[PDB]
Amino acid sequence: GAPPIMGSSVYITVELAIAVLAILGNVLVCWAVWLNSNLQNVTNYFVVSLAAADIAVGVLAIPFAITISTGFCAACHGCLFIACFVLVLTQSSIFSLLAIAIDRYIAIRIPLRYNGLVTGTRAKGIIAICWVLSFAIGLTPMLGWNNCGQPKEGKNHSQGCGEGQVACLFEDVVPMNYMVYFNFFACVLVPLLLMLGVYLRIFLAARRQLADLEDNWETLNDNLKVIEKADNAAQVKDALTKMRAAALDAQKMKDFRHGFDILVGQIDDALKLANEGKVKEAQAAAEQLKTTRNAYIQKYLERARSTLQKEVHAAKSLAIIVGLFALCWLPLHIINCFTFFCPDCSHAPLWLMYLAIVLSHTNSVVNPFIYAYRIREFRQTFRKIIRSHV
Ligand SMILES: CC(C)CCC[C@@H](C)[C@H]1CC[C@H]2[C@@H]3CC=C4C[C@@H](O)CC[C@]4(C)[C@H]3CC[C@]12C
Ligand SMILES: CC(C)CCC[C@@H](C)[C@H]1CC[C@H]2[C@@H]3CC=C4C[C@@H](O)CC[C@]4(C)[C@H]3CC[C@]12C
Ligand SMILES: CC(C)CCC[C@@H](C)[C@H]1CC[C@H]2[C@@H]3CC=C4C[C@@H](O)CC[C@]4(C)[C@H]3CC[C@]12C
Ligand SMILES: Nc1nc(NCCc2ccc(O)cc2)nc2nc(-c3ccco3)nn12
Ligand SMILES: CCCCCCCCC/C=C/CCCCCC(=O)OC[C@@H](O)CO
Ligand SMILES: CCCCCCCCC/C=C/CCCCCC(=O)OC[C@@H](O)CO
Ligand SMILES: CCCCCCCCC/C=C/CCCCCC(=O)OC[C@H](O)CO
Ligand SMILES: CCCCCCCCC/C=C\CCCCCC(=O)OC[C@@H](O)CO
Ligand SMILES: CCCCCCCCC/C=C\CCCCCC(=O)OC[C@@H](O)CO
Ligand SMILES: CCCCCCCCC/C=C\CCCCCC(=O)OC[C@@H](O)CO
Ligand SMILES: CCCCCCCCC/C=C\CCCCCC(=O)OC[C@@H](O)CO
Ligand SMILES: CCCCCCCCC/C=C\CCCCCC(=O)OC[C@@H](O)CO
Ligand code: NA
Repeated sequence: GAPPIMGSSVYITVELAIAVLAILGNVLVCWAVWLNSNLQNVTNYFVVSLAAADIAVGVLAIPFAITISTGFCAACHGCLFIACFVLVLTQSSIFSLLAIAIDRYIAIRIPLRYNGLVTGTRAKGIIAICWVLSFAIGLTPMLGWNNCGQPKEGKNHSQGCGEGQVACLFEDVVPMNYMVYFNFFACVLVPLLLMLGVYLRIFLAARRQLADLEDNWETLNDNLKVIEKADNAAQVKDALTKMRAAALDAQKMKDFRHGFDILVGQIDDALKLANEGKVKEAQAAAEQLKTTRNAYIQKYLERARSTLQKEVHAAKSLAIIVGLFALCWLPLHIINCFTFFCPDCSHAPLWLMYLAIVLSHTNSVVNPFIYAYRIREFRQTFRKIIRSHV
């Protein structure tokens, strides 16, 4: 078998290339938010926390991955920290992603209460607590859920380790039942299934609210034709009461409230001539609603449609970032399951283990590109930053 150093050199060179890109791209995300007040909403504070975690992957997690790949002699508990510190950063990324899903769900479901409920100070508090839980969760093995009490005395005497030390290797010190049940199933897979369900409810809601609009818009228009072609005062009365209720459930910013007070006011005039029995004077009064609909109502339809379509396109960009996290991290998780559940399977080869590790660390590079390709405000700020400074 070849000198371990040769394949070892490839792995290191690759891991360092990844760390450079992780730092640069996510530093540029942070610079952008710092610089552009349009980017300084509550959602993007979570985006920033996510970015700071991806920077820390290049600054610390990747240097740790290189170290533990050597099996150098180390005191067990210090070896656990080198091995698990990435689990803290990964857990903080999940919390951050989960908070974004909820933040956007609160914006689609209750737009009118969003600003008083999701504030910057509350977000700061959430981010501060999620980082505290991430250290707790990601370093649980250090509290005694570890194989430190079972040292591999073959490996440790070969390496020449001393009194208290172990050959520092991930699968030798981190119990695989912590990795599968606690880290994967509970702390990664369940949160990602939640985010899946949140983003589903976001899209149903926007799809619901949209059809409610288009369905309110035809209620307004259809009932016009009823009036136009009626012959007794009563058909008009029945047709008008439907628009009125439709015009207020749509109503459910002083130009918008003047437009609908022109509209309902007209409806309430045609409803009075109808109730009085004047049939033609009610059809002609109800024809004055065309002027209001062309001047005011169509314009709330098109504007209410844009904001909903813009929320959908925005939640789709954020759903992609949750997909890439999963795409990138599931291989390393799925191999742990095989190692743990299939004792009669051969262990996955070394080359695949470090290919799945390298894959997991590339997730720290992709988010900056997603923002740039999918978010105008981020792309335009990236260009200003680059164009000017470099
Ligand atoms: C503030 C940031 C940037 C720097 C953090 C310092 C890091 C690199 C320090 C903090 C604790 C340190 C570890 C603590 C204990 C041990 C056990 C010893 O037998 C080998 C070294 C080892 C494994 C250390 C490696 C370096 C280490 C991980
Ligand atoms: C993107 C995510 C969701 C999909 C990743 C699935 C990958 C990691 C799967 C697909 C096929 C799998 C392999 C299939 C069979 C074996 C042989 C066994 O003796 C060791 C594990 C090993 C080598 C598996 C490891 C995990 C594996 C490589
Ligand atoms: C699709 C993703 C997002 C969720 C499901 C991922 C995990 C939990 C699933 C996907 C495929 C599964 C593996 C498929 C095959 C086997 C071989 C068997 O002898 C032991 C269990 C084991 C190793 C399974 C463990 C759980 C597993 C790794
Ligand atoms: N199973 C595993 N191994 C390693 N590194 C050890 C690679 C190895 C594997 C086998 C061997 O004989 C010698 C070394 N890092 C690992 N990281 C993870 C992981 C991190 C987050 C989720 O899973 N799993 N994981
Ligand atoms: C945040 C600002 C920038 C921080 C930059 C430095 C961060 C630390 C990066 C490196 C960490 C790797 C730790 C290596 C430990 C190696 C070690 O113990 O070597 C000696 C070993 O032989 C003990 O037997
Ligand atoms: C779209 C999903 C694709 C997965 C994500 C990217 C790649 C992740 C890492 C691994 C993927 C598949 C690896 C297949 C080959 C594994 C292999 O060589 O098995 C060796 C086997 O003989 C061990 O006994
Ligand atoms: C998923 C988003 C877009 C990025 C795609 C993933 C790219 C990551 C794949 C990287 C491949 C190079 C792998 C590392 C080189 C070292 C290696 O494979 O094995 C090193 C060993 O010691 C060999 O036994
Ligand atoms: C190893 C540590 C990782 C690197 C640090 C990553 C943080 C990225 C910093 C980018 C933006 C947030 C900090 C704002 C700094 C403001 C500054 O430098 O000048 C002040 C001026 O721009 C204010 O008008
Ligand atoms: C022993 C290794 C070093 C230990 C100390 C490293 C501390 C953890 C490293 C990673 C991330 C630090 C957390 C920073 C979060 C900053 C953040 O996003 O704040 C700004 C955000 O709230 C927007 O307003
Ligand atoms: C700009 C952010 C700062 C990045 C971190 C600066 C310091 C670390 C630089 C990069 C990689 C560390 C590589 C060495 C890790 C392993 C090591 O030193 O020894 C392991 C083993 O051979 C000991 O016997
Ligand atoms: C998806 C939400 C539920 C929790 C997270 C995912 C876990 C369930 C999905 C698939 C598989 C995990 C359950 C164990 C399957 C393997 C098993 O039976 O082990 C075989 C046994 O003979 C080994 O001792
Ligand atoms: C969006 C990402 C999610 C995509 C789906 C992820 C889950 C896919 C799981 C991948 C493979 C499971 C099937 C492989 C079975 C291997 C097997 O039976 O090996 C036989 C054993 O004797 C090897 O020695
Ligand atoms: Na991450």
